[PDB]
Amino acid sequence: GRSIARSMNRKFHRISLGGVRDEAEIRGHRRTYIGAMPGKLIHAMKQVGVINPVILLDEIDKMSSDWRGDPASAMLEVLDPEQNNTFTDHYLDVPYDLSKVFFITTANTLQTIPRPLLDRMEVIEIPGYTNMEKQAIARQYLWPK
Amino acid sequence: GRSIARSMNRKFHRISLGGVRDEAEIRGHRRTYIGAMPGKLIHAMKQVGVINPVILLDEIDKMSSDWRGDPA
Amino acid sequence: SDLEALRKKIEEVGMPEAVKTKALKELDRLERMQQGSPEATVARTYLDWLTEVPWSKADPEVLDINHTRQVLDEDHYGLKDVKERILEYLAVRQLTQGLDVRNKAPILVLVGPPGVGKTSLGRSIARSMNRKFHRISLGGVRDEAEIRGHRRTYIGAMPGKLIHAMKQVGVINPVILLDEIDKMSSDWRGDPASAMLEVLDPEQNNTFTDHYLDVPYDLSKVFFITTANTLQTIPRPLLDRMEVIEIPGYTNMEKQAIARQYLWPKQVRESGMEGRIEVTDAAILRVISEYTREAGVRGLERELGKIARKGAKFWLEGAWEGLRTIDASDIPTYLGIPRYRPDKAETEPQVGTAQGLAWTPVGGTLLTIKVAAVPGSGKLSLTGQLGEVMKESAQAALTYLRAHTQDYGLPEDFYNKVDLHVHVPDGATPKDGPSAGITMATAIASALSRRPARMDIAMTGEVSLRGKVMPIGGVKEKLLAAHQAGIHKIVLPKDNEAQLEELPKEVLEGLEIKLVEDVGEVLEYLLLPEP
Amino acid sequence: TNQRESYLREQMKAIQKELGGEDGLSDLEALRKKIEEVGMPEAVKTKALKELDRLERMQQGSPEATVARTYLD
Amino acid sequence: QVRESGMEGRIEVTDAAILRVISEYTREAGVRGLERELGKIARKGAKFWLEGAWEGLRTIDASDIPTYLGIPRYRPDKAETEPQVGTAQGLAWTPVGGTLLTIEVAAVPGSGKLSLTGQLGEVMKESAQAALTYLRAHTQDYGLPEDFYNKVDLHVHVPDGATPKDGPSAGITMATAIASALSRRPARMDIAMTGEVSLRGKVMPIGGVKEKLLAAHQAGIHKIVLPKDNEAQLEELPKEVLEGLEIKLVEDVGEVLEYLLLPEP
Amino acid sequence: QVRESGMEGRIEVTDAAILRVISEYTREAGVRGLERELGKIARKGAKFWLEGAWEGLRTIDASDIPTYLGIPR
Repeated sequence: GRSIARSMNRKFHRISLGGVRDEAEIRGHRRTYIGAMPGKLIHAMKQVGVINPVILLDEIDKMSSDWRGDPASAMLEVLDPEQNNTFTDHYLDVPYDLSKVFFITTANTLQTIPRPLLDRMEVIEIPGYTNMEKQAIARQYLWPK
Repeated sequence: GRSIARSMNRKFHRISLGGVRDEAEIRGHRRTYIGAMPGKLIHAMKQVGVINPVILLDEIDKMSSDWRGDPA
Repeated sequence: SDLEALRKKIEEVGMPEAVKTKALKELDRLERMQQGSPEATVARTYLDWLTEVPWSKADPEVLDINHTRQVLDEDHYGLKDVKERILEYLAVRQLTQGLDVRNKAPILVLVGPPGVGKTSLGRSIARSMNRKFHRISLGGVRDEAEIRGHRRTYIGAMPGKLIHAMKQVGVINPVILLDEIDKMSSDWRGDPASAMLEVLDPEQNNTFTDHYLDVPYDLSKVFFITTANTLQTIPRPLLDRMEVIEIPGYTNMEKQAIARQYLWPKQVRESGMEGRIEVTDAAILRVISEYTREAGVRGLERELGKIARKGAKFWLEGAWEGLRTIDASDIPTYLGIPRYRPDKAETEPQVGTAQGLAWTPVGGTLLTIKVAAVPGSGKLSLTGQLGEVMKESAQAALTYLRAHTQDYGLPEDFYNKVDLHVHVPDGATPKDGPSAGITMATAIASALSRRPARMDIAMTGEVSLRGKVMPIGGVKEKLLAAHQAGIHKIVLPKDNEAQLEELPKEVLEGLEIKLVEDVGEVLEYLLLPEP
Repeated sequence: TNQRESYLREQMKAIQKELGGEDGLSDLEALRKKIEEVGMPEAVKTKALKELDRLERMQQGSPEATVARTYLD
Repeated sequence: QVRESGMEGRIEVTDAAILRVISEYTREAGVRGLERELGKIARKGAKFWLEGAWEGLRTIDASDIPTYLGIPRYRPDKAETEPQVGTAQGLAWTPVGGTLLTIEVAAVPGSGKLSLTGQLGEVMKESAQAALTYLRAHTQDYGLPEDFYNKVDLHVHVPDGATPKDGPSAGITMATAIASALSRRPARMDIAMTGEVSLRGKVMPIGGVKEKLLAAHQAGIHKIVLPKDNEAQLEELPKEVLEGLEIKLVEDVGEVLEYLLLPEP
Repeated sequence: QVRESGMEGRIEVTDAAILRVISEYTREAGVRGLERELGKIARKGAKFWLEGAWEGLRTIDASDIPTYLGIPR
């Protein structure tokens, strides 16, 4: 994904999803106290200056929702960037121009990824390296690091 | 109310005040500026020439306080 | 120049006594040694504003219903309810308690969208009572500075579209095309909505208190026609003294026939070639069914207007052909990809589609609700800026399918295990509860069956908890939406099958309509297999 | 330019000292005649005189003078 | 409207035509929407005369008004409703007045749990639960299995707000829709429902009883279940209203629950 | 009540009448619903005396409670 990011010249960013339990976690919460904040994916536009970065999703295998419903409809909205243009939210209430963002994902366990999010991806299975590969790349980069 | 006006030989200038957010809308304003405007009721009472017309007031059940100063 | 002409166009140019008084007070305010005060300069402007205001130039009016009928018969193809309202607007104008047009009964406000040519109707009313017609625009306007004018104690007072309106027309009783009245807010210096009240009411239009016009104007015999765009955004002082004039929509064949007849001459007059442009009926339907869907035909005016502009562009380079055969070749050349994919590709047989008839404030529409009834923990997951009416529809249809489950081999319990990921692409629908609860019911029944959808059908109707499809209002716009989609099968409730007899049959010719009243009647109608 | 613009503008405010202020005070005279035909409480007459001290502004036709003319309406 | 609208003596309406207009065009408690209806009547008739004075007084009845207005957009005389195999006639009061808030109740199987849909107070749902508790004492005699609070879930939809009155005017309206939904049996026609259940299961006096009798006869509903303490308050009411209103004088919820449940077979 | 309602030497009201009014019409422990009941009774009797000064004292007791008033709540 880092090689992809540089290719499309988009600000690469790191965002994980493990531990989201609530829909209003992905959304914002209501304007009930001083210094209240918008939703998570509108906040994904705060670390970036443009509406097309490369933000790399992580860890949908750790998703479950103890709330009623899933946020996996909001990550299904993430699975179609124009459904992000009608993003339900609370503090900001903004149908955004989230369409331009490049999307790229991670989850280290494909089976415990939920059935809402078990379609329209290709299995990029990336394990480790050998003894000799790690031995080579240590003196190639890591001991030079 | 017009029948009451016709009965007591009164006038009948009704006036609505619905949906009003200000006390400054039912009440008047301060003459120290412009954008200053009376109540609807004050303008209504401007019309008549007697101090006993039937003055009709309209649906205070459907009022609300929204701006600083309760309209009621 | 103007100092001598404006001196003598006060008292021989006929002008009402409410306006002759201010014309004489600016005859006395000006002509003072070429007065150079800023109020005298804006009064030099204002006296020009107040002399070519058209008065003592009425053109002959008719107070019979019979001549009222046939001139609007010449104006339009058909006024199924508007003819009623103009015919009483003139037949009772001679019969009410005042006998003249002094604002007792409401004016002919053309409430609704701007979706028809508001120019040509005003042209034919200027043809009707022999009057003159003028176009204005209160767009961009939310202040007394640009309704009426600025204060008369300095320089900089430009009037608003009212005195521009009744400057650039030439009769006492004009057709003033008041455009974009709906965008109105009271922003500064009190309420400029009360300024259009002063346009509107009987009392303050002859006592027309204006910032630019100190002495009151008379809008006395001034006919008022008004074209706003939205109905919810109009002020209450504008909502004073309103009578409703409706706005209809049209089918594919109706937009085709009117694009041939009633709208093509306006655009080829704007380009300037009457009859040189040929757009065949195949090309007309090619433009219409691939570019326009909604009700308004001023929206349809632009699609032929760009065609007329490109025809003028090809004509200025040289008129090598008197007629140009616009075949199927050159139409994808213009505008590249057309705005709509041709039909039955949104009506592909899909598990997750919702091929039905939803409702938008612009008009009846078709919208595909993305249903993903995945097997999860039965959790109801909804996204899309969804309102509470979406849940009120969704759990109603869900509980109907709770009450109607085992007919199609569905398992004994689903709401505890099937995670509903239903996504309305839009926010919410103002149609009562559901928009078309049977559209999403067919989508969810396709999702639960895992089976693809059907052909040529878009359904409409809301859902009851008792399994009924209650009769819905505004079925005309849904039928127009399906006809505009090329879809010729539309189910309706039984009192909406009585609304079939309510609705005019010129719309209803191109479609076929089935008899349903319960929600399970329509679920068979959007599935490629019967299970 | 502000001197001569103000000089022509004080020719206007001199007419408003002479003719326009008399017309504003004639509006106030008509409504004060309506005061003596219906009959104010004399504190309300005093307040009409008080915002007639806010009025009777011969120096300029102020928006405060307009809103106090609305007040005396 | 004869005087004002230029239709001075040129139109005969029957009151049959006017009640057709009321019953099928605007069911308002007041008559301002019906004054709009009557002005529309005066206008729609008023376009006919100057076309040629074929009549100096045009007789207009239910025969020629569908040329002029149309069909029943609303069911005239709302005594007859939908066959209430799972519902009941709404009978509710609003700021605009008489409303037939016909309660949607889905008595689907499940755990016996509640699920509310609409602007629904939880006190209204506890009134529904008190009615359930009444039917928890009333299972087999009402043709129901003894087990439903463990096995037959609740899904319920009161039109918009449960009751603009704070407190259930429509408590027995909800309850009769619930009972019909449980029984899958027709709640009988003309019988509209106002009142609510006690925890001993009583239709106690309601307050604003006059307004729901207005809500009855504005619909043309002529059958009413009502508390006997409101029978004490019924004689207070001016009987020009109470003409055309057969009223059942209950105190118990079982009295209406043996009344509209007659087609159990 | 009968002084401040202007109802002077015109009605008799027994304590049995007041007993039935309070016991059947308003169960406010303080004197705030009672004044409403009592002004309402004097209101009825004031209207009745307006169409005539017949009796030296209008008879109101516990028996004729639903005559001068609506339903006992």
